[PDB]
Amino acid sequence: GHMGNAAAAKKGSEQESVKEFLAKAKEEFLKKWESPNTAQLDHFDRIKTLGTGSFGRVMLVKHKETGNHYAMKILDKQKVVKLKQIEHTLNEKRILQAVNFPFLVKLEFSFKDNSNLYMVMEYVPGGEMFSHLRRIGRFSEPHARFYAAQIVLTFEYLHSLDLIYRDLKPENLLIDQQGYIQVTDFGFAKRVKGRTWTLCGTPEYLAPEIILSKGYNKAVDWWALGVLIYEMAAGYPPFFADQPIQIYEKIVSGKVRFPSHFSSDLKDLLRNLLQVDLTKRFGNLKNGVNDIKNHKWFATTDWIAIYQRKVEAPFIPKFKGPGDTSNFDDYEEEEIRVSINEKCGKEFTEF
Amino acid sequence: AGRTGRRQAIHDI
Ligand SMILES: Nc1cc(C(F)(F)F)c[nH]c1=O
Repeated sequence: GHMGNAAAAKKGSEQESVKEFLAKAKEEFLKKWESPNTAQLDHFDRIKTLGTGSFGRVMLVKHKETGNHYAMKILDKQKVVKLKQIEHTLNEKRILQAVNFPFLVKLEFSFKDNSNLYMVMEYVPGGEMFSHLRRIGRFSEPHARFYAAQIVLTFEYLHSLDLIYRDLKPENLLIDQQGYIQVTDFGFAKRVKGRTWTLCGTPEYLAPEIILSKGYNKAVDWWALGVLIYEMAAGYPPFFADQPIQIYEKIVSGKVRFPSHFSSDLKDLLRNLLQVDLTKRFGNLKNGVNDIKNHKWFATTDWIAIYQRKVEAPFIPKFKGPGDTSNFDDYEEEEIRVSINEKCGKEFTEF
Repeated sequence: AGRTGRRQAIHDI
C-alpha cells in the first residue's frame, strides 16, 4: 500500500483522536448554543473604518475603560430588514457566541441601539489575505497549503457541529501576528442538519448546486475551498469574468483550466474539490474530510501541529502597535448616526 | 478579464 502497516496504524489512531476531539467540541458548543456579554456604543472610541459592505462597516475601536482595541461590525437595522438578512444576522451572532476554534474570530460583545446592531470582535492587525495576495500576485504552493490546512481543519470543526460557513474568500481571512488565519464574517453561516435552500454567497465562490437553485449541503464549503486554493496559488480564481452571470455560466459548465506552474498533485486535488457531481466531490464521500486530509498534496502537512500552532508560518505581518492599521486599506469615513426613534424593534427582539 | 477588487456577497440571484 501507500503506507507501511505501521504508518497506517498511526494514521488510524490519529483519526480516532479526531473523533474524540470533535465529540468534546460538540458537547461544549451545545452547552453554549442553548444557554449563551453586552456593552454600549459610548464605551468605545471609534478610530478608523477597516472594511465596508452592503449593510454597514467594520471599525477599529478602542475600549475606553481597558484601552483594548477591537473590530466593531455595525449593521444598519433598516437595511437588514429590507432583505432575508434578519435571520442571517441572528445566525451570525448566535454561532459566533457558541463556537471556539483557534482559526475562528472571537466575539467579545454584542449590543443594539435604535438604529444599529453591533458585534465587537478581536482585532487582527495583520490585514486581509486578500490584500497580501493581490500585492504579491500569488502564493507558492507551500504557502497556499499552510493556509489551506487551517481552512480544512476549521471546516471539519464547523461541519461536525452541523454548521455550514458559506462565504469563504480571501476578503474574509485575516492574518494574525503569528501568520495564522482568522476566519471572519459569519453572516451566511447556518446550522443545517441536511439541506438548505437560500441563494447566498459570493459569485466566484458559489458551488454549481447553489446557482442551480438546488437544495444543498455542507459540500458547498468544500467546493469553495477548491476555489480558494486555486486563487491563492494562481492569483485569480478558476471562474473569472467581469459580470456575475458570466461567472455563473463558467461554474456550471464543469470545466476548469490550470496554470502551467500548478503541480500535478495540486491539479488532482482541485479536480476533486471543483467537482460538479456531488457523488464524486471530495469532502462529500464516505470517507468525509479524510479524502482531503490524506491527499498527496497535503502529504507534508502535520495536521496536529497546524492545530497546535507549532508550524512556522510563511509570512509574518509587520506590526507597529496594538492599534496599528497599516496593513488595511483606507475607506471613506461616514458619521455613525443613531436615531432618536427605535427602528425595527420587533424584528430584532432576539438579537 | 475578471473582477480584481473586493467582491461583495449576494443575498439573492
Ligand atoms: N478587520 C476585522 C474584521 C473582523 C470582522 F469580524 F470581520 F468584523 C474582525 N476582526 C478584524 O480585525
